Amino acid sequence: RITLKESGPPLVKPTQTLTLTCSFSGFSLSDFGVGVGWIRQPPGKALEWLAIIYSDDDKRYSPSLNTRLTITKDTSKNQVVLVMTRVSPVDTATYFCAHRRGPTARGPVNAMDVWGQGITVTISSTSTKGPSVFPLAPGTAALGCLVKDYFPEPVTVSWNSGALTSGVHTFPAVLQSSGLYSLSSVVTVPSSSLGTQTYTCNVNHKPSNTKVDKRVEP
Amino acid sequence: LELDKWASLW
Amino acid sequence: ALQLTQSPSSLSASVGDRITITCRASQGVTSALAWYRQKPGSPPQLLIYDASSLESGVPSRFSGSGSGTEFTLTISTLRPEDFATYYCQQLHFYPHTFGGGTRVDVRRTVAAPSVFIFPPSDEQLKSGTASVVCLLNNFYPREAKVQWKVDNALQSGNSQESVTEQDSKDSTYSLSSTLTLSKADYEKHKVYECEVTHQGLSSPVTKSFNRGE
Repeated sequence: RITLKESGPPLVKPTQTLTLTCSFSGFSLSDFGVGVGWIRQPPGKALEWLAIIYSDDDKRYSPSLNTRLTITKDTSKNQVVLVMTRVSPVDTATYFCAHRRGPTARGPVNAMDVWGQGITVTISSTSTKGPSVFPLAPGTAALGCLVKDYFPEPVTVSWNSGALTSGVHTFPAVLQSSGLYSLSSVVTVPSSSLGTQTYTCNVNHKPSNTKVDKRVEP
Repeated sequence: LELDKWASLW
Repeated sequence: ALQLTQSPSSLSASVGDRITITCRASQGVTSALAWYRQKPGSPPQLLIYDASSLESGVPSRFSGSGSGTEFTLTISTLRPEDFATYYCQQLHFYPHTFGGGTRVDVRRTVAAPSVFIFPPSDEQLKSGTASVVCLLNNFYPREAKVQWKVDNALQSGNSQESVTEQDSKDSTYSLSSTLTLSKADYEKHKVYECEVTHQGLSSPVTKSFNRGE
């Protein structure tokens, strides 16, 4: 029935301007009291209210981001637009637009009932770049690979070309201060096998067309 | 704090 | 601003449990409070609107109550689909505030982490940087503390970490922390230690290594 979808650039540069669009269907902004809001969520953080715009063009922004946000609507297109200025790495998050019911049957406006998938936007001054893969050298022993300085996500890691899966922990990459990513992948094994079994992480960063096979040992 | 668009209806 | 405090921020439970969680508001928001369930990777999903009204299409197990400053969300019987993060939102005042969230995970016996420390590779040392990493493997509960020490000096502002999601078979978590130093600094010091604090450990455990040896 009601569906919303966010669109825009997944990669924006610090200081540059971020423009997002919310395309919807199953409802129109001419319906009395209808609203469409924007909510963002930094990776691993809580939801943060951004702004709301209604049928009559009534608008409200989050006080903290007020001089940086501008919200508009185009009824001819069933689209709502959010423009955020001078973005920084801290604006890296997932942006969602949502629908808010209008008065019919009163209480149902007290909520945002339908949300869009959300769109992931990353703020970095960095350019595409393959990763460098370093060893994490080792009864239970642990070993791994540090996949460093790559951009942008994602990267894929497997062990022994897929043959090794149990005990594997590929962690979530972290966006470093340099604007580049860094992630580690570890696998826990029996010490006894450290001398007879080989352990190679297979790293693939398609964005840069970079593949690396890293043999790891004591 | 300013009130939401529908506060007045309750 | 209107503060919405969610309690408890984190919570462990099992399938079939009955849990209730709260959301406190600094000022009265009448009945204008909504509740959502958000599964990892998916957008928020409305459960309760107007504080007590069950949103059409939502399981009868969910319920809500409260008015003014106190509000609760109750799950009569917890299902697998319910291990997620929950949020409340008041839409009585502008701006529309969201709570910090309540994280609900699968409960298992307390498991202390297996700690390993990894020195920087010689190949990386040339790039001009030294990354030493600390692995906290398969622990429970989720909270853990990693403190880095170089020649007994507490390190601050030069590390980053990430946690994996709760394992689907053993319900544990795993954490990774990276201490980043300049090659110069790295060579200027001797002991590199990673001290881990975790409820499954009677006393903080320290894994370390000496740069040359």
